[PDB]
Amino acid sequence: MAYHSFLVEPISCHAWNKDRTQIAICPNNHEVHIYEKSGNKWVQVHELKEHNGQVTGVDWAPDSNRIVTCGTDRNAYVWTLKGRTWKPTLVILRINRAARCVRWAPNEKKFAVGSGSRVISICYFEQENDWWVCKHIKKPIRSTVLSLDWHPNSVLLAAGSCDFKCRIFSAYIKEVEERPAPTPWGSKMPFGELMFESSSSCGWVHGVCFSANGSRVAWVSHDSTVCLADADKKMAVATLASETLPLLAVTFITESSLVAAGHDCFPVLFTYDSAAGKLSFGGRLDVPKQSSQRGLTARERFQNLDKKASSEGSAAAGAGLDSLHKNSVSQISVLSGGKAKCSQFCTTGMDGGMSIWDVRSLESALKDLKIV
Amino acid sequence: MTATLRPYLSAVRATLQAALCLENFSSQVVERHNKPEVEVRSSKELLLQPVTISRNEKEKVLIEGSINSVRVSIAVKQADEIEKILCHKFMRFMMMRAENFFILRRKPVEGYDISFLITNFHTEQMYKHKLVDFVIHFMEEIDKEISEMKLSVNARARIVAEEFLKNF
Amino acid sequence: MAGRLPACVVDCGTGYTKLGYAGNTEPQFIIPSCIAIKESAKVGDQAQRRVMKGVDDLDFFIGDEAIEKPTYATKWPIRHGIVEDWDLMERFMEQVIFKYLRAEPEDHYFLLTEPPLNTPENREYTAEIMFESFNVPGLY
Amino acid sequence: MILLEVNNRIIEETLALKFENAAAGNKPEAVEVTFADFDGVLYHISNPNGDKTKVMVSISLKFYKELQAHGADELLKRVYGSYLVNPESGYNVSLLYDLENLPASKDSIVHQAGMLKRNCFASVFEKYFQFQEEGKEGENRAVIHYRDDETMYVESKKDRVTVVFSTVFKDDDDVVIGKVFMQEFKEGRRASHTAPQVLFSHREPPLELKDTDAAVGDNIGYITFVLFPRHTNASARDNTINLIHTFRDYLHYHIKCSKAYIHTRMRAKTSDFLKVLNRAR
Amino acid sequence: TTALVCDNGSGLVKAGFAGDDAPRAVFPSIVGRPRHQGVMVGMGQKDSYVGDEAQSKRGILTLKYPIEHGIITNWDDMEKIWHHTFYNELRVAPEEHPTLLTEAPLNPKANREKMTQIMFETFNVPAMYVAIQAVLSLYASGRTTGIVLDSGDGVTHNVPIYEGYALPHAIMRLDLAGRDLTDYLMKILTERGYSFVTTAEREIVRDIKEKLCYVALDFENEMATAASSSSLEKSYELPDGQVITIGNERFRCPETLFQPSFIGMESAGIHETTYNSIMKCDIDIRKDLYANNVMSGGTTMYPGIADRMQKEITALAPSTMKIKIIAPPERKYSVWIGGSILASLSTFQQMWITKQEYDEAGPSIVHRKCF
Amino acid sequence: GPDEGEVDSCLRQGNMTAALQAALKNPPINTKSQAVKDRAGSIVLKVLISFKANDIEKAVQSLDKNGVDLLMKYIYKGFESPSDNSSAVLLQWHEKALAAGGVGSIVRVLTARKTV
Repeated sequence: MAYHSFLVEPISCHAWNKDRTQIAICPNNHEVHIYEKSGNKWVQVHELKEHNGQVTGVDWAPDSNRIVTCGTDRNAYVWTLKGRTWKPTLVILRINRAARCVRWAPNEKKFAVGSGSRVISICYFEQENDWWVCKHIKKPIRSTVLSLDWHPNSVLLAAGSCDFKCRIFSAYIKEVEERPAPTPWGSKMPFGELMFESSSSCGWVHGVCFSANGSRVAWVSHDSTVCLADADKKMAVATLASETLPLLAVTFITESSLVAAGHDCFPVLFTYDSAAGKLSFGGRLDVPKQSSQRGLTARERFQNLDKKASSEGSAAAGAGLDSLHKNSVSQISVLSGGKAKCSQFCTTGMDGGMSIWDVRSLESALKDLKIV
Repeated sequence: MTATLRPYLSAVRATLQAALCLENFSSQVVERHNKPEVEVRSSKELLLQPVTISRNEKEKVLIEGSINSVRVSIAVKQADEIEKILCHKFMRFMMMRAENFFILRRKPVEGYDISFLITNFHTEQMYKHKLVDFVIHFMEEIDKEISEMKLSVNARARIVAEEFLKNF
Repeated sequence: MAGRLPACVVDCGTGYTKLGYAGNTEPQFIIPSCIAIKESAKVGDQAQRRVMKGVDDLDFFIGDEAIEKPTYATKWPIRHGIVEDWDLMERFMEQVIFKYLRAEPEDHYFLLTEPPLNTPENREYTAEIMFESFNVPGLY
Repeated sequence: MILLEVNNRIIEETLALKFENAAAGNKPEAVEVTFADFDGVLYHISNPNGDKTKVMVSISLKFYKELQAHGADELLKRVYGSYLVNPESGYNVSLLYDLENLPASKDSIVHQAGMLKRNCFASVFEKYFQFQEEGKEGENRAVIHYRDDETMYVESKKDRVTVVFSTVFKDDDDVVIGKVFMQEFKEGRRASHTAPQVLFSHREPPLELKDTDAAVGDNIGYITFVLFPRHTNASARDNTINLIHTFRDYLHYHIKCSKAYIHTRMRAKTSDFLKVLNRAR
Repeated sequence: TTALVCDNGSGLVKAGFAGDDAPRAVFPSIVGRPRHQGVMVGMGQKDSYVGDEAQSKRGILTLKYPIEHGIITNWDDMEKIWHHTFYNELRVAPEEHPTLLTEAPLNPKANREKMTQIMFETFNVPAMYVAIQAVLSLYASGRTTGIVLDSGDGVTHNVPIYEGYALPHAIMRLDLAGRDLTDYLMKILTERGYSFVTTAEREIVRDIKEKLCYVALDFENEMATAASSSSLEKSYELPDGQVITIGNERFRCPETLFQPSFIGMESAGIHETTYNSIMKCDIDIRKDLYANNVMSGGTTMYPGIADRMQKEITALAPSTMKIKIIAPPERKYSVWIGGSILASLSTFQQMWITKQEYDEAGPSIVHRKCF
Repeated sequence: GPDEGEVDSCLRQGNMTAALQAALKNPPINTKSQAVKDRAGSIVLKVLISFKANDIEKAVQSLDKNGVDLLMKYIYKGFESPSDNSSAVLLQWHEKALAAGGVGSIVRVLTARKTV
């Protein structure tokens, strides 16, 4: 539908209040300002610096307005809007070097973590610490986390790892929780325990996503496998890999269809039923925000006496990609109507612009799944 | 035209489409200061395959890839001293100008004739696929320039009596 | 100690060069580091490229007498932001040695001079030249 | 510009200054000299006889032993034995310009005395001239080893005066020129419509002296040089001797002059690729 | 896949591969280089514009086709054009594929070394041999035996063959080409009163001529006719919007083949000059030869010349025997196609010098103490 | 591992499509010995050098996606080894294999844990 870069930030991540208004960002280096949806304009709203480890992910609990901040320092905190600014409120961990990603136990109980230090620093709040504290899954794990997904019952967890082996786990903490419901994958559910695995060490698992209720789960590696486990097919599994350029992201948008995106910058559809290994695509989804009438012959002349990239090609219509797809696209999300009835969706890029998109033109089908 | 060069470099650019991978991570057990990752590769499953690719029988490429940084090296049919040492008056001349373009694995590496050091930084620095659509093919054009120096140098052979005797 | 002939000094000054000969007691010479070439830029007619064949197309003179030369711009391979014409400094010194001094650098030995703040590349590319062009037996 | 003289820039100007000084009666400063030229020279100069009013040039070469064997001495006893002189030790011979050896017209000798190098060569070349003029084959060849990774001799025949050569090739990048461009001399003179015989020979010295195809299919230049009397007249002669007393030595210097030069093209070229390299953007 | 077959000669280049139906690599065997101060200096142009680009720019350029002691002498200007072939026509290396080269009769000594020096040290071919172009024509005809004319843009030759055994004393090589015509032809513009007449218009002269010229049917009838008519005069556009209307010259100057004598030149006229081949030939065959008269070239595509030269020749000849004169459609273009198709008789290769022979002695393996 | 006599039977019988499906049969993936792998690579490369350009696409269309992926592992296996201009015939094979598999067949060779 629509786009603009009000200023050209390398938007390395994005996050919000649940009304998708105040855009927080991972910036260049260690320098954040939050901007906001000024109608559809974008205008500065905050300056943040005191999580000094650049930025990585966050988990902005978006109702309660609690950005658990992460990155290359243990000055990692719930940033909360203190009315004045988003400002730190410390977490204690036993990770080292960094935190890449962080993840509320969905009922906001606590969060899960991905360390610069092989580990899940399972972190839990203490009023007594005035802050969080942690305990550690240094083993039976071997290496650390890039992506995270709690199963909806919120004490049950999935992750994508630099330990590769596509494993399902439990991480209950006695001093904040009680152990979860008999998980069909595996139901030994204390701290640090392993429910199930798919033998896939097949690339470092890079995206993890439950279906609309998590009855099945998808995965992808950055080595660009695309994969699943389904419990009701009796702990069944599936795997595939794409044709196209290597993955930035994937999400379910139902229990049977998913959106994927890679270094091709355009999104592509995926589709499925319940035929175990029958992973299937659905083709490219977007249409460009450009048309062929672009040009300015005077500057084309001036800078054909000078010669910087001065032999033309439609690669340049996407600053090298074509499709207006730039130096690169950098993220995707649904705006509204959700993983069932989406009304709008959006994407970020190295260009620093908001973009929002043509959804319901593709609404043109009914029902899913087949027990195969 | 040498038309299987089209299969050749279309398949290069199909590899450089399958595997335009290079993107960053810093640390998880050892320090954040991103390395010559292709040199310092400890272990396989995180990374791209090590590879080599003949054009014929003397000619081939090496490519080797950490998930974030890459080698290339490329091999040529030519083998006379009159092919080599003469163009190596240039490949001497070349290497300080590598310091003016920053991605050579700056030597005329044997078994091949050259090598390259490539990294994710570049993916964030300016542009997209016009880059590799330049690079991979520019790399042929700088070979076609050997034909340019060829008649040049052979005409320096045509300097010879064309001075000394032709003085009279 | 010698090749066939012993060492000598040139002090390679960034105004004037200075030198003398084996057995003397002075610099016999302290002299303009200068050379004159037409750079009046009307690059025209009968065109040709990519062919280093026998020439009718060079117009150049070196040393103190090159200061008199008209349209010939008497440049100076002294070091003064101009540095790059270490390219010409070879051909220049080849004149000096073989044609002003009228000497033989593969038979003598040598000592030559540099500033403290010197970078490597400009010397070291000339080292192939020192030992393949000038092919000296020894120098520093 | 690339030219030379047989008298030396270094010497003539300094000693004509010493003789401007001798005319003035001026007092010394400490000169001594040794250096080299083409043909393997050890030049020398000095304050000889210790005192305030003498200069001496001297010279030494190994193959003087092959040369004093020949009657070079008599022309030189004219041109330079006009002056009053004696050999120094370690040198073959020396010129004492005692400042009391200087004439009224002090300039007039300076050029001649400086040009002496080639003129000593010419003082013996005249014998092969005289052998050709007397109608004589094979006469009294001057086999000299001026060089030795090389060879030469001077000889005579009734029609034509002669020299012959050898020189060992070091690199094939040289040979690929050697066995080509002189065959566009030995078959190419229309635009240079003068030359005597010169036969560069990638393998072949002539037959009274060595014998032909004495190299590795191309790896030794047995060059040869033979004169039509449109040279062996008392004139066209001299021009040509001058070239020859430098030729291949001077040439193999010009090689490097031209080696250097290509880097103009290469500067341009390599700079061009530095331009071209941007265009990935 | 391939082995390399070319009209490497005069006129246009007219090359292709072995076995093709047509030459295809085609542009003038002449090239130009800017005659100018490049006043927009740094406008990104290389120092030459080549045949078709030479023509696209011919007001800009100096050009070469050297002394009539050959067709050319600094053949090392086709130096450039070797690359203009290899890349700018082809994008390939000769060094890959067995090569069919060609050269003329009677080339003075140095040719074949000086050539092969390049052809193997530089063009590095696997192996090669060099042809003479006459019978290439008969291959296309499917013949071996008769009299073959060449007149072209390099040269002329007149060639009796008998399944081989071609006559060293009655084959007649000659310097002549359409190349030469224009020096008389263009002096006429001051008769035309044109105060405006240059070097570069020679190509338009040649144009108008190639568009509208013919050789006069019985020239004094034509001269009386030009003295009494101007339907002769035919119109021709010129590049600013002009036309010129001209056309008695259009067959007047087309007499010079019978009259080299026009420049005071002591040469006989064409067929009379040519007859001497036959006069030196065997006498017995001169019956049978009436059916064996093979004629071709770009220079051969004019009107009126055919019947003229027949009757002209007939002024030399007896009657007595059955004529066939033999000059095909596209005879001008044809020769490369016959020589292309030879390579199908793979036997044609076996003659080949390889680069080894050329290396080992040198091309002293094959040059010109060799016959 | 593949069978030499089985492949030569199809190859000599003009069953080039069967020679291909046979030469791809039972790959040495599980063997850590490189020698047994290089025997299979020589079997396959002998078939690949033996084909006709026109016949390649008929044979490639007979393979399933796993056969095309395995074939890419073998084409890669070929390409490590310059000789006889093998890489030229291999480039023509690749063009068909790429047309059949798509670029995901390249990706999957670049992901493999063990291989031919």
